[PDB]
Amino acid sequence: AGLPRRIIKETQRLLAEPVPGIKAEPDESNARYFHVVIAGPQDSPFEGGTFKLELFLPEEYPMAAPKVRFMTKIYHPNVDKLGRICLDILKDKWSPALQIRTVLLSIQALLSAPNPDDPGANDVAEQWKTNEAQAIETARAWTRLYAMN
Amino acid sequence: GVKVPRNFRLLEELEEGQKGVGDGTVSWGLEDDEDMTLTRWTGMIIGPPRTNYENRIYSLKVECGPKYPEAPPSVRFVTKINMNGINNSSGMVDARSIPVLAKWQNSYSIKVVLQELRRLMMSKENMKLPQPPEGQTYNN
Repeated sequence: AGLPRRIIKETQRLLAEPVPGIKAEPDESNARYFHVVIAGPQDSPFEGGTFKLELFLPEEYPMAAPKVRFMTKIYHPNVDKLGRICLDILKDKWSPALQIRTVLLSIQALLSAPNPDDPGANDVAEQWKTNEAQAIETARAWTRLYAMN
Repeated sequence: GVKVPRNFRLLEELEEGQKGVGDGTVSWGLEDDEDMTLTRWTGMIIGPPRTNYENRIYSLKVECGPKYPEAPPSVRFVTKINMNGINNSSGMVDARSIPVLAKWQNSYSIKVVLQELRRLMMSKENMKLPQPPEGQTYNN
């Protein structure tokens, strides 16, 4: 009468075997909705910060990709002003074999190694491409401003 | 019965707003393009032909609270309008007087609210109301 085995499995394994640097907790009303916190990756301009993310498992999951969005403001060429994430596996390259765990560490990997050259990157990409040193300092500035509380 | 969480529903509405619907006589978008809470929206209604609202563009503010879309949004006109159910001094839309709001269902949306207000502009009791001068707006 409830959730598919896979979702039950992934949910319970999220809380039993947490990803390093990532907290992921169920919403109090919606069993397909999760509140995630990603630590800024070591040696990145986000290091020391913590970033809120939200994750939703659609009806058609795992045929359909999970929906994921940042809820902490972040300076990154592949995350827009509304927190939306440009990442292959969230759209074109999604396949059912991928777990939530894989998406989450991949997002972490994106923080660790931004792709300013991506066809879908925002206006922040231009800074990253041309004045990378300044852009990295600005990412660190925004980490101080928005991701330390 | 799988519920799409508020934030994800609003993202759907954002994309649909950008794509537009129907004949474009209503439209909506985020008031602040950096508002990650997706709370405050701008609504637009073209006044319908053969009413006193005709050839006027109405701007609205639509507030999607923490319980949206389980709960209806709050709505107010910025552009001044004389219409049943709209407070003629402040522009606020009285939910009890607008059926889509008074009888809100979680399948509804900003689009639906705007289309309903446009339909109600065509009602016998509204279509003949004398209007304030074009271009005037309420305070606050």
